[PDB]
Amino acid sequence: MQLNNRDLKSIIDNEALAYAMYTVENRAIPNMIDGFKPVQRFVIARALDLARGNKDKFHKLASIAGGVADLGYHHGENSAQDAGALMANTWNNNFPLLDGQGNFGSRTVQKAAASRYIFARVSKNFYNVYKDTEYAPVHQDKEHIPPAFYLPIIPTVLLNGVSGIATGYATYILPHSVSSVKKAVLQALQGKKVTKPKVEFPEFRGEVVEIDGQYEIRGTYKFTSRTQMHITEIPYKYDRETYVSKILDPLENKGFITWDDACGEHGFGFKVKFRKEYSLSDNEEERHAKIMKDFGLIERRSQNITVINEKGKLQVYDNVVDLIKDFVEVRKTYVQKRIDNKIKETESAFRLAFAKAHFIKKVISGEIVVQGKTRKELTEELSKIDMYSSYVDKLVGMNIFHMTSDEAKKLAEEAKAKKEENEYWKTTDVVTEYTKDLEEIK
Amino acid sequence: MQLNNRDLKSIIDNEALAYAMYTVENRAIPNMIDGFKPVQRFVIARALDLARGNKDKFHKLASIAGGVADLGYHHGENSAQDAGALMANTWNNNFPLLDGQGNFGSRTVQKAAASRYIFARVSKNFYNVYKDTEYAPVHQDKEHIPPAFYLPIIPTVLLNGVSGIATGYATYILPHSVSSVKKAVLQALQGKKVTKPKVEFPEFRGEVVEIDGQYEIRGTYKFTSRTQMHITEIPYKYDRETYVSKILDPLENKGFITWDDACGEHGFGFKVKFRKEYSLSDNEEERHAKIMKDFGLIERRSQNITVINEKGKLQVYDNVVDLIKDFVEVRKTYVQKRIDNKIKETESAFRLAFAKAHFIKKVISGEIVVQGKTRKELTEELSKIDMYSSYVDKLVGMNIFHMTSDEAKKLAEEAKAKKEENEYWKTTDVVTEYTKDLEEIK
Amino acid sequence: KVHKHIKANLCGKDADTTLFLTEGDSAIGYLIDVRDKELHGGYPLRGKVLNSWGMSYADMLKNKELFDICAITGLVLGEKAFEEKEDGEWFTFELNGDTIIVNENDEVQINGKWITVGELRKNLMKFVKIDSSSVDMKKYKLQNNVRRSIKSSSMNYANVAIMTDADHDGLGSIYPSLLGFFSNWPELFEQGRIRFVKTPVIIAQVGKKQEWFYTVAEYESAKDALPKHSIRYIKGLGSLEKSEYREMIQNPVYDVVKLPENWKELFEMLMGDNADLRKEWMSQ
Amino acid sequence: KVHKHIKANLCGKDADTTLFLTEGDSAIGYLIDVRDKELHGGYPLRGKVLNSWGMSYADMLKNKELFDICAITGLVLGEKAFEEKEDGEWFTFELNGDTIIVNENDEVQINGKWITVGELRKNLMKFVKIDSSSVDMKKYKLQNNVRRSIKSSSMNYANVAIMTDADHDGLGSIYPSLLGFFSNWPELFEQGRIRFVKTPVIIAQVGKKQEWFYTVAEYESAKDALPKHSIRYIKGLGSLEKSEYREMIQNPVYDVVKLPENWKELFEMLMGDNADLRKEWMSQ
DNA sequence: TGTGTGTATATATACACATATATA
DNA sequence: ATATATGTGTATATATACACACAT
Ligand SMILES: [Mg+2]
Ligand SMILES: [Mg+2]
Ligand SMILES: [Mg+2]
Repeated sequence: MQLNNRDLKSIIDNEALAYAMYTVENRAIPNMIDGFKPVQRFVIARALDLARGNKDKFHKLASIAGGVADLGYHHGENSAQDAGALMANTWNNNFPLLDGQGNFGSRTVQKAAASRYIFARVSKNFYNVYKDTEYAPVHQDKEHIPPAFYLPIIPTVLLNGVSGIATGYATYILPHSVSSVKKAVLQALQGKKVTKPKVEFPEFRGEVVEIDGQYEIRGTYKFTSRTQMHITEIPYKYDRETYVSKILDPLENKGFITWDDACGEHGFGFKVKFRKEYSLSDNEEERHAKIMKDFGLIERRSQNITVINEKGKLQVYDNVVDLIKDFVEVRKTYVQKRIDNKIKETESAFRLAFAKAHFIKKVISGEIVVQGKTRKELTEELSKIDMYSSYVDKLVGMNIFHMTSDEAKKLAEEAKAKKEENEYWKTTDVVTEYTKDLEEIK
Repeated sequence: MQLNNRDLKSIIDNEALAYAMYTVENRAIPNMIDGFKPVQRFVIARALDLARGNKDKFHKLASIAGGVADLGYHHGENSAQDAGALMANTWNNNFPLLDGQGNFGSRTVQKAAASRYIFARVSKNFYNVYKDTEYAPVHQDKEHIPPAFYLPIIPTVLLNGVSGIATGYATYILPHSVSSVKKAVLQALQGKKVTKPKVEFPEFRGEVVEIDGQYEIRGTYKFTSRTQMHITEIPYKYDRETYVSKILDPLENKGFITWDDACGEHGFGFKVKFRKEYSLSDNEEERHAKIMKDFGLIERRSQNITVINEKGKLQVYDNVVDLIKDFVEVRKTYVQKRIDNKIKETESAFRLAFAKAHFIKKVISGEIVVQGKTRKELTEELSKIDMYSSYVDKLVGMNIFHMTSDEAKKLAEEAKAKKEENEYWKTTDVVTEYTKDLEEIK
Repeated sequence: KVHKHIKANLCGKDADTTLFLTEGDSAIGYLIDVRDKELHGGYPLRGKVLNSWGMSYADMLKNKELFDICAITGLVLGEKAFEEKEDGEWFTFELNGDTIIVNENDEVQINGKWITVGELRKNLMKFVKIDSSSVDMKKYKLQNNVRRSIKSSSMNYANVAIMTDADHDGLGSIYPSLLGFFSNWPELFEQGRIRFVKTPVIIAQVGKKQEWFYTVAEYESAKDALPKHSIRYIKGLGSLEKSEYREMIQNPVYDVVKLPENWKELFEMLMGDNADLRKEWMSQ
Repeated sequence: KVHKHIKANLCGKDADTTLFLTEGDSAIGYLIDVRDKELHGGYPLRGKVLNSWGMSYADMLKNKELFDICAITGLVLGEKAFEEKEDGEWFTFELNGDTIIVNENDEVQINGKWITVGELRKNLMKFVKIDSSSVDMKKYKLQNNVRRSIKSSSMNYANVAIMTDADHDGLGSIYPSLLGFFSNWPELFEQGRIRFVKTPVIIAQVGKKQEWFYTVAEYESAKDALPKHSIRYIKGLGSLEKSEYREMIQNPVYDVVKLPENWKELFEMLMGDNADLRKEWMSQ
């Protein structure tokens, strides 16, 4: 018994605040640079761990989850499964970061199969766009093995469309076409006026327009005759079930329309026959308005661009193009850090290779007689306190097929190649490297 | 469009027969030697795979059962999680093959926590009994990554107690004490009258009385002064919920008994007081019989020993001693297989070490010169001479630091001790090695 | 009007409609996009089907899946599923070099399509009128391509294609359990209306060619004959790609189930409450 | 008569009975083995608790684990949880060097135990009689170690100690929600009857000894101050603990909840329709 | 006649969070 | 002036098969 007195103000200010802010920074509000919520980041990190051995192998979605627990995801594996199932689709993602094998859901029915059937792997889009994985920032807590955020070439957050919800805050970003985002990023790189990205929903054949900052998503319908119509498209928010049970069951029950189903390969294709109980005024504008209103082919959504900046704090943007003019700037510094790290690594590798070649030449020339001496003193001997004394243990561990002349010149060739690579890395700029990495995205 | 007429007789004789044989062999009935249903051996194979690096590391039950489909499991991972939760505890396991931290249930609450919480790892009992994992049979299917069946030393199927139901057949084997199963295996090994083993239940403090095949597991009671009594142990069948709601609840709303709960850390403690409306009398025998019958303190279990033999076929035994004799006969051959494989491996390693010693002795002095050579000519020279060709990898696996001192003595000592080890493997027989291994179980 | 029913546009109409009975919601999602949109249905069951053998209809119509199968297809227990036309003049013709005896109101299965006797008569095909007393009924009932035309039906649909997974459970505990449930209407089997969609259990591709093995036993008989391959054992119907699903739906391999003379004892052996029959049957 | 309830032996009688509301069966499995069989109850909730601010006392009893709590603890909405003893003679004494003014029928919290005024008087403790008009009620109300004796009551358990998963969800989303629910009786947080059974969230095994961190915030204040710690993060309240459960139940660290003057404002800000107040709250 | 055991098949529920549309 | 849906999280829970021996 350790009875202590606690006040409600201290409980709310400490424990309730800790959860409420944790929900903001972890449960939702995807990172601006990453484009991932933490659960999706863990899922993709585990998928990369699995694909390390072979990137073309499909792994069970149950295998992608479950193992996320050791990486630092202490929030139950069902959420990880569900978040990994929402990333491997193509109807939901305009730029998927996981490839799938099985019934991952379609636009008609927006639910994936159970985790026991469908397989997932890291798609070619992730390898094409996401670079500098090894140079990603390290998370503050040691149990968070995945980095703070990956480093995509383009802001994947405005690519697939996020909808996060938190205590006090929420986010909603509409999908944008990959080509337009790439063009905007390139313009921001070169430092000119940047065109706003164009909203494009995946597997959607319709019209999306800008009206006073809103975004009206419209389907398409045509009249095959006086009384027959063909719903060629429906707004993106609708499934086959929540569209039928919301617009066509009430209309059929009221005895206004008689609808057939044609939701084939061409998305949704409902065919509607009108009765005399439905108004069919010959006015074109009025008829179009009535059809769009009763059939729910018009859906209005407004972006709530709330993200997490590079400093791990909530930030709210207003313009659609305001992540780009900041993501590009931070990614430039990160590419500069990559360049410096590569320069240091290449210099170290070239020095090691040159020292290796020099030691090989000295040992094949009889300067260092290996026979007739103990390993410890030989390490303490002329192999130490000399130009290659820093890599004495590495040289000592050399294998056999290097005294031979077959590889004696090969080591010198590799040292020269490393020096050339270091010279290349020194003779480069961050703008050129970033604009070269952008050409990979076709 | 194909319309092939199929007779129902063919359907039943092929699909239904395949399913029934699958349930009997590869789903429910346990292996005679291993004692595992083929979902428990998958879990143990995966746990061993996870235990390669850190033996003592605890893995989440969603990580063990997760990713067992790559080992060949063709079913849902929830069944694997449930199977791994049952064998990772101590309340019903007389020989725990999985060690776990967390709430794996107890005798009072016979239900482990949700798999998101409880961790598990292979226990020291598995490493103590399950030997020669690499010499275990290879399953016919290439996808079956685990062996056809692991190779224990004592019959595990009799220790923990296995109950399974399949199509047309079913099994029920009571738990048997390890101390007596080891004695029975020792008698079978030496060859003598095999004493029948004693049925011992885990964490059970009562009396198991066998009359003829039937078992008569009883409980305990103690009259405090004249009417208040302390039920110190209930049979192994009952939970705490389905003992209260089964006996103690349909005894209080009948004007018969009033009870209190005292299920302490030792076990069950249902302290009971009797009211006036009771058929109790002075006679001790009828008192005891009525108390044991009314409170269900006697449970009866009859073994139905159905196991899959070493050939993969169903086999029904009449007593446990027959199972022990057959198991020791099967394991005696695998001990000899271990002897032969160890003999071959040791001979090959001895030849490799001798070739390495000869190389070190003949290159340090300067007979086999590698200076001013290439890979092809050196390999051809070493292959043309005898006793070097079969292990040309020794040429390149020596490394530079092995062209020194303080290693030729070491390598020669290794080669010499390899001769002693081979002689050790060339003299021991099955009986003595088996007895020596059995002497390490306690 | 059940919840998870993918209604065909000619359900309650006289047409060659089909109802697909997958055993889960994960097996149905890709079916929506690949139906005929006119003659194709769909309803997900829930795992292992209740053992329908031996219970009264009152308890039979208590499980949700059996009740929904009854509601969808229109089959009601204890009453037949369709009446046949009255027997009339018998006509015999030679189809593909084989003598075939039919009535004037029969259906002929030609190239996967059922054609009326009147249509064949209108197709300038020779017909031989034969007295009813001089007609071999045994040979008439042995022709799988000949079936009588129905006067009237209530089965909303015209075909019930049991399309379950090809795992051992799917083919052993669920397929010949829906078979036992539908055995309550033997007319469905007599008319060749109960079919099983052959779903591959193993799609082993070699080089750039994909091979489909519909049973594990089929795979084990060709494991050592095919070249090097990567076996893709699909556990359930929801693990198939959209391309393979559409190919196997639009180019189906059905298995029209017909019952023998001793089907009752065969179903009692596998479903009845007597483990000795299963014991004897399995050890042979 | 709750199926999921672990009734205490002295529940409903006059003792220091305690309820131990968890948030799942997985967290209550070890309670029965380790709890005080005499005075310790338990009812596991079902995940997150319904937001119960501003709702009438007719939709509050629609959530299962808010009507069940009322059934167990015997509390009913809209009625006082108990009637206090009538005011009588007031007495003052020097307790541990502190002057404390009480009345002849209160209870004093000494060393984790509640002792009656009469018992203290019988224990050779000096008591000073003071006229009621000369007693400072403001001073008396501020004393957290003195509580009025209950004349009559229905609360089956005279303790509602809440214990939940120590993670963020169970500490900042379930604890304050249950606090807001129990605030419907703004007298439980007046005698120290609502407690929090503190539970480790992170366990370290530095050396051979075991060190407990109750909150992740506490852990991230000496993380770079411990030698060779290999933490075992605890998400389940009673599902990652084996013998730590017995230690933390038999030697519990309670935390009684005391409402400040403006508790309604705090509960509306944290649990209220206006989300702008929260945005103003987490921004500072 | 009837729960009851353990591996399989498949499915499903309440609760929170906010904010911008549709409806009332 | 309400209803609602979006996506991580909190927990649980459901129907069904199979057999054999207690327990009715
Ligand atoms: Mg399925
Ligand atoms: Mg818990
Ligand atoms: Mg919790």
